[PDB]
Amino acid sequence: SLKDEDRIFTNLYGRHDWRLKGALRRGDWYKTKEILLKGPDWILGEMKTSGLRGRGGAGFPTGLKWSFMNKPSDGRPKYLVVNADEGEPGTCKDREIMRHDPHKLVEGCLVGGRAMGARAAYIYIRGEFYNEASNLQVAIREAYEAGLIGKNACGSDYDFDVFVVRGAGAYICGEETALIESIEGKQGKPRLKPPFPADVGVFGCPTTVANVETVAVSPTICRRGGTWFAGFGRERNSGTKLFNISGHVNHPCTVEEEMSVPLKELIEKHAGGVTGGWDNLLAVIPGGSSTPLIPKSVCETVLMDFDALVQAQTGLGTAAVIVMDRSTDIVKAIARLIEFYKHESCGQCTPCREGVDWMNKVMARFVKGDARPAEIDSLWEISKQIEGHTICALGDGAAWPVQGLIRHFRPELEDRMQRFAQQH
Amino acid sequence: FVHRDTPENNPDTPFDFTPENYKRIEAIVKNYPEGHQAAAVLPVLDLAQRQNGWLPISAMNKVAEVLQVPPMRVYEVATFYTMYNRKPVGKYHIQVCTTTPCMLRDSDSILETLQRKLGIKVGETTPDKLFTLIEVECLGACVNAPMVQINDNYYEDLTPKDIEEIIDELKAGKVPKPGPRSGRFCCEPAGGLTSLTEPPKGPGFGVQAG
Amino acid sequence: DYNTYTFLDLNLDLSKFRLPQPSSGRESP
Amino acid sequence: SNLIEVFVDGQSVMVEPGTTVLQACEKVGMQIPRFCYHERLSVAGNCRMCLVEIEKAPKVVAACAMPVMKGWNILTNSEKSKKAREGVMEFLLANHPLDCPICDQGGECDLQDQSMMFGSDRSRFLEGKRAVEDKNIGPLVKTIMTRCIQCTRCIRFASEIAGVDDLGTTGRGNDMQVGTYIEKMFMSELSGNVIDICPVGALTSKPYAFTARPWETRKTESIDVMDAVGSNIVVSTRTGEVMRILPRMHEDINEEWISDKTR
Amino acid sequence: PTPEQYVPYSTTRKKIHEWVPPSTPY
Amino acid sequence: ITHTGQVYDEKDYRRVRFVDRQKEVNENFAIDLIAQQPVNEVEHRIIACDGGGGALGHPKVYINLDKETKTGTCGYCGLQFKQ
Amino acid sequence: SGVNNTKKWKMEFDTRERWENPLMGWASTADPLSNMVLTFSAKEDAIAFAEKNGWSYDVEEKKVPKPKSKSYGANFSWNK
Amino acid sequence: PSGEERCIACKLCEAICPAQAITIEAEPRADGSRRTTRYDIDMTKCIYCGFCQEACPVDAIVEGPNFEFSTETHEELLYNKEKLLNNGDKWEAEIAANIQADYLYR
Amino acid sequence: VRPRSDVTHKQLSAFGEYVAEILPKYVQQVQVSCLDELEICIHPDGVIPTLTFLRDHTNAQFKSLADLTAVDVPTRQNRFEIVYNLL
Ligand SMILES: Cc1cc2nc3c(=O)[nH]c(=O)nc-3n(C[C@H](O)[C@H](O)[C@H](O)COP(=O)(O)O)c2cc1C
Ligand code: SF4
Ligand code: SF4
Ligand code: SF4
Ligand code: SF4
Ligand code: SF4
Ligand code: FES
Ligand code: FES
Ligand SMILES: [Zn+2]
Repeated sequence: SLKDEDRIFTNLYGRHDWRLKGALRRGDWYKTKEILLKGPDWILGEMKTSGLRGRGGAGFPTGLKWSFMNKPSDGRPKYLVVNADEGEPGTCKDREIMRHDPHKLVEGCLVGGRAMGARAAYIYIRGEFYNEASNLQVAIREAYEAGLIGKNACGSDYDFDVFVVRGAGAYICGEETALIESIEGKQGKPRLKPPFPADVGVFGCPTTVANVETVAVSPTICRRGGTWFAGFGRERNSGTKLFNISGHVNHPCTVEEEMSVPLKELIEKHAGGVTGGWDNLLAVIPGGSSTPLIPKSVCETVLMDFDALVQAQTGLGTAAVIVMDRSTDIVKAIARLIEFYKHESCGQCTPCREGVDWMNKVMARFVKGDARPAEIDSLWEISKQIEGHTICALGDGAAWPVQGLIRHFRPELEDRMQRFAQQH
Repeated sequence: FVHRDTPENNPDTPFDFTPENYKRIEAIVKNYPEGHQAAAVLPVLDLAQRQNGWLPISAMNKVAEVLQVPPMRVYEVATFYTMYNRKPVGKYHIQVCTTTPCMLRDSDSILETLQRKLGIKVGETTPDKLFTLIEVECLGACVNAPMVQINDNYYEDLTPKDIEEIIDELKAGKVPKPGPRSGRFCCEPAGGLTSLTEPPKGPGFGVQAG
Repeated sequence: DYNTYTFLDLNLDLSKFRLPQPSSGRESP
Repeated sequence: SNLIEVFVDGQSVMVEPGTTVLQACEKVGMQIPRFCYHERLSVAGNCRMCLVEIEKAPKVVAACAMPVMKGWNILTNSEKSKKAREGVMEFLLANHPLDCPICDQGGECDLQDQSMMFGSDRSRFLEGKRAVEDKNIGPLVKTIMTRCIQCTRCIRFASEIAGVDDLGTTGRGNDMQVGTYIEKMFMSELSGNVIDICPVGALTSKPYAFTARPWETRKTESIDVMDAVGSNIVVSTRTGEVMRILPRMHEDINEEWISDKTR
Repeated sequence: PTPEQYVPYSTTRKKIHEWVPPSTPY
Repeated sequence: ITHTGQVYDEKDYRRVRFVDRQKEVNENFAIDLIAQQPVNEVEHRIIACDGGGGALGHPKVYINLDKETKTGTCGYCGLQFKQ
Repeated sequence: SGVNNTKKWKMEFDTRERWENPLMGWASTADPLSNMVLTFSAKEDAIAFAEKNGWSYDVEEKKVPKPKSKSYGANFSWNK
Repeated sequence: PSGEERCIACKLCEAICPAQAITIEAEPRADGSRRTTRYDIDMTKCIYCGFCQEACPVDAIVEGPNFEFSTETHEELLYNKEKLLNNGDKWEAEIAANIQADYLYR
Repeated sequence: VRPRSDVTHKQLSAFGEYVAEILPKYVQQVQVSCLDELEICIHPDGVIPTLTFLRDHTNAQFKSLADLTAVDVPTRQNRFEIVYNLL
């Protein structure tokens, strides 16, 4: 599977100094100058060969993504935006990187910029995490002191000035076009994609956005080479990823295990075991709230890699595993996720604004069982109207859990329908 | 989402960044790109919130003034984000995560415990003005599910008893242990861990040649 | 282990290590 | 040169670079249904009632927004782009308060017609509706804003055509209400245009509140005499007394806008 | 279930109002 | 006299009509009748107003009695609702 | 914002007296050709109708909206 | 029942009248509500189609049961709002019973 | 959806060509509408000839005149559109 010798993030769960001294001891900032000296090209070949997929909600080939803003500058400073907003529910994945191994992030940002000529990078850590940022800020201060970051980084002529931006409790801020607008200081509402972020981004200057995990692994991969990373996985879903297990399991934890490992093994080797026995598994949410839940019979068969999941009709996403024993009212579980999205969508687009509120009202009635059985496929149809028509992906995300509940748990919802009709 | 003139909250309410605060304000301005100040409205609005939790209409007017932006521009930012409070809040503003990870593991019970001790319903503030309870959504840190963020404290992995205990420390005395209250080391598996046992590999270990 | 003004003050300190930022070149967008 | 050749259903209307999907349809001769897009107002994409289906493409595109590319075929009357309108109109109408016999933009509604032409025959919103709180924007515009389809045309005009920059969106979710956060009247010339530019009858004219209904109004095209710009205007007369004066477009003089005085 | 003729008239008002000449002589 | 106070006047050339025949005017003018209607107190932020009787009423509208400052008035019944 | 009523040319006769009716206050008109608006597809054909019927005509050229360049990316420009 | 006249002057009863019989002009009553200053059904113009009964959203204008309203003078047949409202008050009890019997059908 | 019987659409189309070939001289346009109706259009001079062929032809006997009408398209140079419907 994965050996400690072969691990990208090697300071998880603390136990070690998050400061530069400890980070250096661990082996961070190694020949960083040489890396930059290798030249932006060399870094993207590394990432490309690495097959590092985006560790964010949706995995886009890192190499290509970074490559786009590798086109010649048109007189506007290129920029780096690192989304440190851990918005996805069930995902404490990133919080760990910054809190425990921040300096890795710092170097990653530097390596990141060299890859795309960003004078500076801005890290949008969610405002909720006030404590988390301070630590990161401290580490950054130290790196400037070391000369690691700032003018002539590591002596290399490259000049990089990293920043930390306060989030303000919005899941949508996380979106790529909306992170920018929050950075820009306007309301956090995703812009459209046709002018892509590379071409126009933060402050209308070439900009690129990466999940903090994506920025963090790039230096290790650069130093340790693309092949190493490439070997651990299969085809595209190739790489080491932090997988989180939260809910109805013996030991919730963020493992860090290698990718494409059997769902069972992941929750078996680590995570203790499904609380109450593997057979007490009403369903598994593989990528977090946005991805559709998969019921037990499908799960062990399938494993956690993006290709395998899309075959399964679900998304690897943030790889946040939320598990539901046979002791849970799923109709109400998914219902609160729709409540999670009505309290959160920006309302900029018509299909998400009214559609997500419409499903919330129907879902609440479904939990009570007040609604008739015919309404259940009605919500199917409302779901796909929202799925393909939304300006951003959150409407994409709201539709999928609804679709999953109807797809695998249609008989249970009908019974809740039946239960209320009987008592009158 | 509408503001109405009231003696307690009006442009009349006095607000001005402390000499120390104003200093902070500029620090924010240069962090952002030159010629760009508008981008700092949020960070600034946050320091107005740091100054005073209420952040009345008067405070937003000043923010727009200091940041020379259309006032509405600040009003829109304050309304969109839940982090900003446009109403006075209690001393603690206990925020309970009640979304799927936390729902699982009974966050509601924790809510019940909190409500009981505070003798107040969710979304209501104690007359003591030290406590204000709100059912907030995913606050991150799910591996530790039972959870209640208190002014960033982000207590974690809490059982109902711990919650009341925490309130006790806050109710009369110093703050409780910032962070989780369980045997698990951070987000290591609950009883110990089964990973990263090997000592950290040496700098340059298995470094790809050149 | 941090007071409300820990971050901003830290940021003020970070100024000793930052180049003069660039500008779009206009009085106000 | 600079003539992208794109097929609107096969018409190969060669357009200049940067032509938006909607603009190509206009040139070929069609008119993609649309709520948030005004020719002299910035593209916002809020409604997404204009979703069309470029050929051989997985998702439908936003007409007002996608710059048309080379080789595209903007299938407009496809089986998909109609489910992309039959399902949006489902949403705009769902939270809408049905007071069409109060809404004096009765026959002047770009939302009933588009419903009657690009919408569905019946409703499935068995759930409850929302309501916002009517406020005062001044003595000329009556904002019965429970009507608002959050199309952000006003916030644009009030910032782009007129430099008021006051009207703004407040909040998120299904209670985003586009009204002044504090109650400050929208006092500016060019103010009454908001009426004409809000396709919904949320905010309409207070003097011409309920004096008429548009089918009756006989419309005679004449000239503004209040000011020397000589703005073109249409005087709407019913049974021989003028009921309203609203702008008519003159590219050079008043391009779809008239002053608060001359209306 | 266990003189009065309706005279028709317009119920609207004056509409156009003319300018009263000033009763002050000049 | 009438609702909108139609007053063919002492000098009008039309008041001639009523001579020897009465005018049609209304007692229990409506203008004052709803004003005579008590304010429907409610618990919920928003309330409906079928007009009373569903199909035999007005197209149902939901009124926002959200501000005690103002009693919502359904544009159809003129009924004020007291939050 | 619909443009389906700005397509065909129409020729309309000049407006005439609309005095109030004394008994009921209804509008009353003595001009027969008032409500008549004939619709003609092209300017040339409408001019022909006026000439053979002997009515005086004063044609107004169609004025169509000028092409306007729009692009979502352009307003995102902080520069301008 | 409260006493507020049902008509809210949407004026589509005027729109669908085949004979042009109904003439409606309106203005906001001081209450702020919307009411018709003048509502004139010319019964001699009217061909009693019953579409107005159909069209009204609040169902303010109804086809009342009485058929015996023959009048000595032509002017009496022209009806303003006060005659129709008075006609409505006189026959409201039967009109309510009639609408009660036939509304399920409509 | 109306119960269209393609059987008709074809047979009437076929007659439309038949007539078009039989009287090339006066028939300008012939079309069977989607409403399953044929509307031969003839030059005004073909009024006598086209009718007579339809009234007295074994393969097309159109004995009675249902109606003679004239729509008036003012735009059209030839204002009237005399229409003769035959059974
Ligand atoms: C509603 C919404 C919320 C999102 N939240 C996050 C987030 O909290 N963190 C994140 O990295 N990406 C988030 N994303 C995805 C980002 O927009 C972007 O696609 C991703 O961060 C790209 O990172 P990668 O290229 O490293 O995969 C979100 C997307 C949507 C639609
Ligand atoms: S979907 Fe439409 S509404 Fe929901 S967030 Fe993305 S943009 Fe805002
Ligand atoms: S806007 Fe006024 S008219 Fe158009 S639909 Fe909504 S209510 Fe009926
Ligand atoms: S008010 Fe009219 S214009 Fe302004 S947003 Fe609501 S709908 Fe669009
Ligand atoms: S009668 Fe019914 S329809 Fe005619 S106006 Fe009054 S309300 Fe509208
Ligand atoms: S019945 Fe009602 S609709 Fe039919 S004519 Fe008389 S008035 Fe017009
Ligand atoms: S849902 Fe409460 S923190 Fe993950
Ligand atoms: S018009 Fe295309 S998005 Fe509103
Ligand atoms: Zn009512």
